[PDB]
Amino acid sequence: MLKIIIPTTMLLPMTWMSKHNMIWINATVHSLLISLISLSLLNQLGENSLNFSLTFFSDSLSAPLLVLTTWLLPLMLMASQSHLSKETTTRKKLYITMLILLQLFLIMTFTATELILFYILFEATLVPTLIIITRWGNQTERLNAGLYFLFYTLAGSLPLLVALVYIQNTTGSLNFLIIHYWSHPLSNSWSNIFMWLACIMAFMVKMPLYGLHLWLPKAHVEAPIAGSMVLAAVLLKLGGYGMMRITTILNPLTNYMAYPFLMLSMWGMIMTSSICLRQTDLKSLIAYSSVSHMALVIVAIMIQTPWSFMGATALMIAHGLTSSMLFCLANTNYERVHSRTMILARGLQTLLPLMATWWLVASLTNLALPPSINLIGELFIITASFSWSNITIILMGMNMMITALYSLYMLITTQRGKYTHHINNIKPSFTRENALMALHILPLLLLTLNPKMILGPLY
Amino acid sequence: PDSWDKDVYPEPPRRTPAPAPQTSLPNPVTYLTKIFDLLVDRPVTLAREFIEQQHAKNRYYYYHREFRRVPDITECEEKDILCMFEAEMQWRRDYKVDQEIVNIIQERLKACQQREGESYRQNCAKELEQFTQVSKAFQDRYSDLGAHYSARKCLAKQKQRMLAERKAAKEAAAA
Amino acid sequence: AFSAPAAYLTHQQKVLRLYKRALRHLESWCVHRDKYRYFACLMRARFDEHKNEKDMVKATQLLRQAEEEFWYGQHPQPYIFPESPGGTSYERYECYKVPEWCLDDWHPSEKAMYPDYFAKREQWKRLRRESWEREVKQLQEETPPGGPRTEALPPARKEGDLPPLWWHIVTRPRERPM
Amino acid sequence: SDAPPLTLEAIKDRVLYVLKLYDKIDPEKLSVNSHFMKDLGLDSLDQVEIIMAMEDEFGFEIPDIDAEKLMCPQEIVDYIADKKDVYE
Amino acid sequence: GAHLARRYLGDASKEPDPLRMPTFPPDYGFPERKEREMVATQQEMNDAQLMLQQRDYCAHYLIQLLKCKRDSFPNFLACKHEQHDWDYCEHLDYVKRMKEFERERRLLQRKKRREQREAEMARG
Amino acid sequence: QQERDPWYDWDHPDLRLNWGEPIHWDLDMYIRNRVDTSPTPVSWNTMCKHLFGFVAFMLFMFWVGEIYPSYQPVGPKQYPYNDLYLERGGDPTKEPEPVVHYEI
Amino acid sequence: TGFYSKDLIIEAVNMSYTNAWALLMTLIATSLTAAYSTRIIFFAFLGKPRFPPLVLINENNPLLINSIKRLLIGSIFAGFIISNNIPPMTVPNTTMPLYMKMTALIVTIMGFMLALELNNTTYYLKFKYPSQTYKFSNMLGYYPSIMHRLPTYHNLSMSQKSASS
Amino acid sequence: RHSIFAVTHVLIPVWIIHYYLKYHVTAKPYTVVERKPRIFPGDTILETGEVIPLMKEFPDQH
Amino acid sequence: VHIEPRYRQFPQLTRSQLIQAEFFSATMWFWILWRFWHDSDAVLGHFPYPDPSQWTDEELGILPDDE
Amino acid sequence: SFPKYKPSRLATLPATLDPAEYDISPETRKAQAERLAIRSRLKREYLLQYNDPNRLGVIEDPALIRWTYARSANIYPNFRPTPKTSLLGALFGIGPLFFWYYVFKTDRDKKEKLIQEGKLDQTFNISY
Ligand SMILES: CCCCCCCCCCCCCCCCCC(=O)OC[C@H](COP(=O)([O-])OCC(O)COP(=O)([O-])OC[C@@H](COC(=O)CCCCCCCCCCCCCCCCC)OC(=O)CCCCCCCCCCCCCCCCC)OC(=O)CCCCCCCCCCCCCCCCC
Ligand SMILES: CCCCCCCCCCCCCCCCCC(=O)OC[C@H](COP(=O)([O-])OCC(O)COP(=O)([O-])OC[C@@H](COC(=O)CCCCCCCCCCCCCCCCC)OC(=O)CCCCCCCCCCCCCCCCC)OC(=O)CCCCCCCCCCCCCCCCC
Ligand SMILES: CCCCCCCCCCCCCCCCC[C@@H](O)O[C@H](CO[C@H](O)CCCCCCCCCCCCCCC)COP(=O)(O)OCC[N+](C)(C)C
Ligand SMILES: CCCCCCCC/C=C/CCCCCCCC(=O)OC[C@H](COP(=O)(O)OCCN)OC(=O)CCCCCCC/C=C/CCCCCCCC
Ligand SMILES: CCCCCCCC/C=C\CCCCCCCC(=O)O[C@H](COC(=O)CCCCCCC/C=C/CCCCCCCC)COP(=O)(O)OCCN
Ligand SMILES: CCCCCCCCCCCC(=O)SCCNC(=O)CCNC(=O)[C@H](O)C(C)(C)COP(=O)(O)O
Repeated sequence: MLKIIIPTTMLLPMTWMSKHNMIWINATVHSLLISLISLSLLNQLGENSLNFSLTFFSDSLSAPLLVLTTWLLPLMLMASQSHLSKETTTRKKLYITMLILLQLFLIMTFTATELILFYILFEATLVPTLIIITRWGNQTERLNAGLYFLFYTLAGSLPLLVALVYIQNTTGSLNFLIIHYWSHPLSNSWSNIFMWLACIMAFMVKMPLYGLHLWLPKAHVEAPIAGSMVLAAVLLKLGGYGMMRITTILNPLTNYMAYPFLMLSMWGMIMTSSICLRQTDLKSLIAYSSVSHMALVIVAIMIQTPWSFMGATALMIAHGLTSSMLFCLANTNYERVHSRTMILARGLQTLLPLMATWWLVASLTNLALPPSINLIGELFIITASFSWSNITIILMGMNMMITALYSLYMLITTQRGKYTHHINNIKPSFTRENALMALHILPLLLLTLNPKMILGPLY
Repeated sequence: PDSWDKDVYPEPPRRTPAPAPQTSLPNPVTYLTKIFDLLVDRPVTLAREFIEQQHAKNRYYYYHREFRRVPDITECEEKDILCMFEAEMQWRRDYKVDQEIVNIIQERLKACQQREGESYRQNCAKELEQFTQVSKAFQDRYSDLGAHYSARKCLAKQKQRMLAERKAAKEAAAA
Repeated sequence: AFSAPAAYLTHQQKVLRLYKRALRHLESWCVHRDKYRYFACLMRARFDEHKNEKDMVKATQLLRQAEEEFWYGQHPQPYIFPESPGGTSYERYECYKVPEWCLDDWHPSEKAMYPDYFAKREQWKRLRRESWEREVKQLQEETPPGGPRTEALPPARKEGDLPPLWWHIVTRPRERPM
Repeated sequence: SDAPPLTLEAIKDRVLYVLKLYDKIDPEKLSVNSHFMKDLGLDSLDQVEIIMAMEDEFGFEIPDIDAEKLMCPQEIVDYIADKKDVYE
Repeated sequence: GAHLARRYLGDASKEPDPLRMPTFPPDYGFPERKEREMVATQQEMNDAQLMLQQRDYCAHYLIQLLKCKRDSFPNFLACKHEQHDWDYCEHLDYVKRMKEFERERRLLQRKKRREQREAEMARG
Repeated sequence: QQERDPWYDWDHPDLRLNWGEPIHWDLDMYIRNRVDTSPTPVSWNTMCKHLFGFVAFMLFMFWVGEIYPSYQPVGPKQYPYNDLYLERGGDPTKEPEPVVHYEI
Repeated sequence: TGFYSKDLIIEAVNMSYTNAWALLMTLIATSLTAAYSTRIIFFAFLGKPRFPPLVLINENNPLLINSIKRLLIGSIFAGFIISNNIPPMTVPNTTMPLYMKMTALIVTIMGFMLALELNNTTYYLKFKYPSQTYKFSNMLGYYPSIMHRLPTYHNLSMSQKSASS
Repeated sequence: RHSIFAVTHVLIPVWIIHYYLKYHVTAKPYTVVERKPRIFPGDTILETGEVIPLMKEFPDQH
Repeated sequence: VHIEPRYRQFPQLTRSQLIQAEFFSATMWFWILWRFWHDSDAVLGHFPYPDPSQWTDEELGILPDDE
Repeated sequence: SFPKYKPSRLATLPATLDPAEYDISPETRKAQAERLAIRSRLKREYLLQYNDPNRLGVIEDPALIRWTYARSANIYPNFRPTPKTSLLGALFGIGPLFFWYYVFKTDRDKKEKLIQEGKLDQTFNISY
């Protein structure tokens, strides 16, 4: 695992020793090389995980997330360099350093064998994101957004720390292998109920769960493009990964402790899909769609079936890629017209046809068109829910209908109709933007040929 | 062909009738079949013959890996991590093998249904009962274990079923 | 579409508009030309019955009753011209209309083709740039201090003057731009 | 292909044709610049009927706000030419 | 249908019910009844793969028709006699079903008539 | 927005809005790609009665026709081999009850 | 082409243990089919011209003629050819009453005659206001007038006022 | 250049598919499954040379 | 085939379209007549419809109400 | 005379059927003139920037900014806890959650109790 971590660390002195006009080129090239190297972790053994050492291990769940992070870094660099052109060399190097530190913390988080190290890195991811949002955000609400993002996370995460140290004291270990092999049932008691809550609420708020999701629109809208990319693509999946790791020791309590969370997730996915229908800001719609998809992931994790975990893993990967692509698409238009209002710029298909094609493909993947992996995950989760209870199909179908509705609503509003007359500064699409959209979309379609790479350990 | 075992994947003797023309009109399907043969099946056969000639000059082998039988989870003490790990690996391997067995039986059922045509409801009863037996066994073995399954949970499910069956048998003995 | 609207419609304008709407809906009801002509002359006679009324109150009441009659007896599916706001071809060619400022973003290799067109476009741009200041000055001169009262614009009045605010009216893309 | 492009001469000839097929107008008396209210002694209803006849002739609707001011054949020709982008 | 009008508007107790019919024994009014026979065996119909609903008492003509369609494939107008035979046998089966309907109706009507008439004779 | 004048020279023709004018709180609901409030030839609460009555009448008539089906004056179709007992699922080791058909 | 399938469908619907209302509605729809076919032909091809004076009518293009010709040959012969070139998969209805055999044709002729009569009556120089049944039929039973306005308005209003705000 | 379309759009694609089906797809069990041909009385089997006996002497109500 | 507008006159017609339309209408009618000559049973019915009232009780097997 | 047309929310009253536009007073004409003057002044202000050759970019619209700010940022500062607000919030927030909890809990309790009886017909259910 050091063969991935050490080059990521080497990215720091390499970008701090580069010339003022070569930082983007060097960082992009070596980030792509690191992603290529990290692609070798997909070879999984089946029966058990790849245990490199006492500190790190790789699973069929961790490997797609690691590859997604390593692949997302170069796309973040490509998206960032346009709006940072006027910045000084030192501040651009600091921004790239923030991105590299975030990547390092993420790659170490997904491979830790022990839960305290996972917690330490999972909290350490906060600082670079907070710095990025509050320093390179564009509006004045970035400060309030950063405060929300920090405190919503910490209020859930601190009880997790207390629960983890208590569990290590009572059991003697927190190593995930020992945790799994020496699992014992949780009795029906108030102490066990509060232990369950302390082990669950941090990952709940990172998803986010409906009712604890208010930080996400603020943080995702007010962050720069790279910050939004990493928030939607990767940082939302930390909660799901933590849930999959932690629910091993929570049985059989989850059988009834999951009822309020399932109810909240289903009704709130309906609510957020409905909210997307009346939104004046283009980024907030994407944020709320992310909330709905993560609510579906929460249901999948809560029901505790192999098909549910497979669908949840597929949906996490697909949602990460699709949300990153949608955020980049919105950012291109924002850079054109310097406003996030959806109806300001209309009929962009007449002026930008290839970008309209990218918009159409992203909208089609957002509504989970077959045989894309988005629908693979969603269908697996829906089938698992149907096995859990036949009445879930009503809510699943309603959510599907509303998702198609607002996806095509966004597409029609932004791309169709007639152009706004007074707006006359819409230049032809750059090679960088088209390449960024292609690099987002092509892995999505290529993953359809080999769906088992992202289905997870339960495959 | 002979590539796959014909006992695992059996099929009926494939009875086919002989053509018995009743009219002097020429059959267009036969002429089209001859054209297709002469224009497609011969060049493809020649290309395959050349490919096999090239393959014969380079012959190498790959082997099926054999796994020893290690003690299962029933004969591991409570906190012996190594025996537990090896038993769990063996149990997972057996789970995969059982899944593949059910897959083979399902393939047999599907092939029977397609082959028998309009008489599938009568001529596929044996495949149906085979699938019923294997499905019941696989369900009893592995159903309701949920995610995070293990050999210990399978053993607990088996022991619960055994206790229920023993109680039922004992109460029937007094009847 | 081309004329600046007034603050309100007179009784005469409302009367003519009701006449035209009634005639069009009667034509929708009367498919054939001869029957439509017969009933249109009948409508014209009934309409001229109160042509020379001097009491404005009774004329207004007649107009209200006629409007109620039209609404009750209108055609639910009146004939609409294809390019009209309700027609089947209303906004069909809007996707083919590209604004003229997009031609400035063309690559020099694209402008290598069509050289005379772009030279004439340069001529037009010089004309607009040399007329804009005079247009603004004329608009400032001919405007009351309390802002304009209507959406009407004055014509050119000097020797080499162009009517103010003419660029986006003259440079419409087309009605069939492709 | 579709219909040939329209020309100013054709528009004027068709307008004069429609007006000469009107009974309340003398064919000899009628002229391109002949005012409807002043020279031909017509009223507003006759102007509305003329506008409707022009719409039927050219297969397109003229809004009432614009049709109110078409008081001579030349104005109708100019309106039709400018709407359909006819320049010669 | 007239039977529907008789059953739904008139006394439905005097009309046969298509779902539960016949209710009378098959040998009630007949002294001796001959059992209906088959020309085509179970194996022949299984090998011909007709359908579960085409395996009626008319199946042998269907087998003949299908065979003659198969042999005389290019001439699809040559299998007229076989089609006519199958249609005639189906028509005979339908006429037998109509006879069964009429027999049930008449038997039920006569039974009702005779039992109320014997009750009327016993009440006086 | 559908009720606004389509012949006016709007700043935004599709939107049917003018620059700088106050915008309705629910503009995105009334964009005319969506909910329309335009007057109808037939009064609201009159169309509702007709639609509801038509649907209720059709449903009630379908239920009545289900109670009173249409059929032909024929007996049930008769099948040779114990109503094809072996064909419709088989189980050939339980001796089905003899289904015997007689000619008429 | 339409005979070999539609008339068999009507025959099978008549001779089945089926809902009476469904059968009646199928027959009325069979009438209405000829009704609107007669409407199309009468209003589009017969009578005097009603289009603008500048005639652009020209159907002398090989693509249009060839394609319509191919589909015309299909619509004439495909029914017979396909019906005679497939195995029998449905048991034919061989014995049915004569009036019930001719039900489809009687229905079609009634539709033709009555639609043609009502279409011929519009030549008369007489004007009457539409009936309520005509308003129901023309406005599609008011289904798009209500179902496209009430549920959509309520859904969007609750999406903004309740869920979002 | 007369028959270029018919050799590149029909003959080449069917060469690849026929090779793909004949040697790869049909190299595994139950990949291409045909319903067995219908057998009628009087038919002759190609493999075993069997003759299916005729079908019980119709009453012949001609 | 070049055809020009005519402005309030019947449009110019070519011989080919007229002969093709007449030929295909005649083909349809000839096909209908040929089918009705050869397959009149498909429209008029072929097998007679029995009348249930024409059935005796001896062949239908019901007793004469006295047993 | 003829049957009357009554308006509603989703089918409003036509202008020609509005008695307001047929009962006119001089103050109404003055109001119409004031509205037309406001519209004309806004149109002139927009068209002076639209036709400017020098201007490049998006012409900012204050009205759109006001609409977006009111729909997004101005809502909470103008919120008061009110019996109407409190009741509507409680209903639309927790009513559906408890409704769905009741429905799902009842269904799953029925299914589990029916499983314990040994009567569910779970044959061939090997995937979950
Ligand atoms: C032995 C057995 C053989 C039986 C043979 C026949 C049996 C008797 C047949 C007689 C039945 C209908 C006869 C024709 C009807 C109309 C003729 C007529 O008088 O015209 C004047 C008039 C037409 O309006 P208009 O003002 O002249 O049109 C204005 C301009 O002319 C506008 O002009 P335009 O230029 O716009 O175009 C004019 C256009 C437009 O014309 C229209 O506006 C007519 C549209 C509606 C009438 C169409 C009749 C279809 C009725 C089907 C209803 C099914 C049940 C639905 C239940 C709804 C419940 C609310 O006309 C057409 O082009 C074609 C129209 C229809 C022609 C074909 C009709 C024949 C099919 C129906 C009979 C089936 C025959 C075979 C029987 C099969 C089974 C035995 O008709 C009426 O005023 C009343 C129509 C009667 C409809 C009643 C609907 C039945 C159910 C009522 C409700 C029952 C429940 C009680 C209430 C609920 C209590 C809780
Ligand atoms: C994750 C999804 C989303 C979840 C989160 C979103 C949803 C949850 C959070 C947001 C919604 C919950 C909000 C909670 C209420 C907050 C109230 C507040 O902030 O007031 C400050 C605010 C400022 O104080 P201030 O300026 O000093 O006062 C001047 C007032 O403005 C001057 O006002 P005034 O003088 O005109 O009127 C005041 C006066 C008069 O008030 C009125 O005129 C209106 C009547 C209010 C009280 C009774 C409600 C009447 C209508 C409904 C009655 C119940 C129907 C049945 C309910 C169950 C159905 C199965 O107050 C009363 O008479 C109330 C007496 C109490 C009698 C009934 C007590 C019932 C307790 C709850 C029963 C329902 C339990 C839930 C059942 C769920 C089953 C599944 O005071 C108010 O203006 C509101 C006063 C009325 C409050 C009524 C609250 C009803 C809503 C249910 C409360 C239970 C939920 C909370 C649980 C914890 C409770 C301990
Ligand atoms: C906006 C989104 C925020 C996140 C949402 C988080 C959801 C947290 C809710 C936790 C789920 C349930 C918690 C415990 C399960 C049962 C709770 C209790 O009501 O059940 C009964 C418990 O009985 C009583 O109800 C005791 C609880 C009463 C006191 C709790 C106050 C609840 C009021 C709601 C306050 C809101 C809490 C959330 C604040 C934000 C069961 O009866 P009993 O079998 O005998 O007890 C079982 C426990 N034993 C085995 C130890 C004995
Ligand atoms: C089972 C789950 C689903 C059941 C249905 C629940 C209700 C669905 C509510 C959907 C709300 C979506 C609103 C957002 C859409 C945006 C606004 C919009 O679409 O505008 C309406 C738009 C424009 O209207 P037009 O008349 O066509 O305009 C043309 C001239 N201008 O038209 C629409 O698309 C509206 C569609 C609304 C559909 C709602 C009615 C559906 C009811 C179905 C019930 C019947 C079930 C079928 C039974 C089958 C038998 C087993
Ligand atoms: C940003 C929003 C996120 C909010 C999430 C907050 C919820 C976190 C879950 C509860 C936090 C406290 C958990 C305590 C750590 C668990 C360790 C444990 O299990 O020890 C228990 C101790 O249990 C407790 O003490 C729990 C009491 C609660 C203390 C603080 C209460 C604060 C409010 C609690 C309810 C809210 C939690 C869920 C709300 C989610 C957010 C709304 C038993 O130990 P023993 O004493 O040894 O008992 C056995 C031997 N006799
Ligand atoms: C098909 C369904 C449609 C049917 C709907 C019903 C139709 C309406 C029926 C009857 C309508 C009336 O009587 S409406 C009553 C008409 N009476 C008046 O208008 C009195 C004052 N007249 C004037 O002001 C001008 O002379 C003026 C007339 C405007 C001409 O102006 P010009 O000369 O300067 O063009």
